[PDB]
Amino acid sequence: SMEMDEKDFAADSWSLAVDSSFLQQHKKEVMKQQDVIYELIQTELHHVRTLKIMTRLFRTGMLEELHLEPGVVQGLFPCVDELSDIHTRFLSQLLERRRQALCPGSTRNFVIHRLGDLLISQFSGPSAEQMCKTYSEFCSRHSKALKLYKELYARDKRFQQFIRKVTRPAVLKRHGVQECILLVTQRITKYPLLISRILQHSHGIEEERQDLTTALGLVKELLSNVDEGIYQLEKGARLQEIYN
Amino acid sequence: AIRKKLVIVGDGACGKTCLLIVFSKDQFPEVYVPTVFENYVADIEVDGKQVELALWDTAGQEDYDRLRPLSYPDTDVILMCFSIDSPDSLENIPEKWTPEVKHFCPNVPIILVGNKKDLRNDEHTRRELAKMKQEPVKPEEGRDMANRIGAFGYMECSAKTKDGVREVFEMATRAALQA
Ligand SMILES: *CC(=O)NCc1ccccc1C
Repeated sequence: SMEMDEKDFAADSWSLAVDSSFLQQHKKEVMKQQDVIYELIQTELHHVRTLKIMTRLFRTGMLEELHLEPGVVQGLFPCVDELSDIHTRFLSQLLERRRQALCPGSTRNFVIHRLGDLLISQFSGPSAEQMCKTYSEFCSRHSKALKLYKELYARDKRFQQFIRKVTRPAVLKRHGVQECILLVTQRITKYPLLISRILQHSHGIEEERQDLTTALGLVKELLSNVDEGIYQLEKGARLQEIYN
Repeated sequence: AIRKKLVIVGDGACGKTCLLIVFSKDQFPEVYVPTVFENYVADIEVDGKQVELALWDTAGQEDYDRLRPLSYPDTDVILMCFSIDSPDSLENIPEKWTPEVKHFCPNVPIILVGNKKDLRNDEHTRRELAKMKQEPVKPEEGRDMANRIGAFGYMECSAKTKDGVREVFEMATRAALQA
């Protein structure tokens, strides 16, 4: 993550991030809406940062320090470049929506009134198709990635030393290889929960209530499609096990 | 400092997200209760043993039968949750959750947890339940369910008041350490 965005999302809520005198000017229903919108962005910042730990800290560090057989790193980190491109684009759109909404002379006071359109764009057409195919691939290679990590940590002394070294910092306590992989699998199932609670406080403007309702339906169509496309890959599976 | 993994399972509004948030946050959420729980690695010292307890939620996965079991690999203790204000969520403990957890987590201790125990003395809760011929889950109905499903134990807590929350997590650490 970058310092600017981390400070912007360091507070425990939107009501705590904006200046106290700016919060006082808004209705409770708006404060409650902005709180869930702020949580959606704050957790999307964290999601993108989890994918940067996988690509830049784990994946790249392994390639440059270790001498692993080609294809082992890809098996440890399936689709991480594609996931990083999908989510980094989404995060850029959300942070710009917040930036546009800032009061002049302020870097922290804002109200996002339109979100539904952005969620409909992200979860419809080509972008949604790419996301459906990427998460079906990732979750089908999830178990294999974990079996592969465990195999390497228990057999290679050098790989063990690399892990202990890069995971030692306190800021990496929740972010080891296995944790990063479950964090990524669990992200997609967080979107309907956040969007539903944003929708619960977005009835003031009918176009918005309708856009958030369409977005909720699109995220569930996608989740149902990823769940249907999943088929766990086994590390060293035999053809006979696959066709029976 | 040994590493153990804990996963909480249960129906939609059984209070599992609220429970993980209130335990992990040393700071009660007076201003805003987050909608989602990411993950957390807790520092627990139970009976003189220091353990790093990874906490995970299954909220949002309840309708996706192929995505959900990706949360189970290497779990050392399962917290099976139900809401004391929802006898319907208890009925699903033996028919749906217990068989799934025994299948993907053979020999992993399960602690049956009754959340929102404070709602047993809430006027609005009792008035609403009585409309559909129901009443708050009784302590013995929880104990009997834990007994029937072969649970390691039965515990009750209240995420709202924090009562019994720390005891659940220290007990789950003891369960995770057993071999
Ligand atoms: C989710 C739950 O069990 N209780 C909700 C609650 C209400 C007020 C303050 C804190 C919490 C966790």
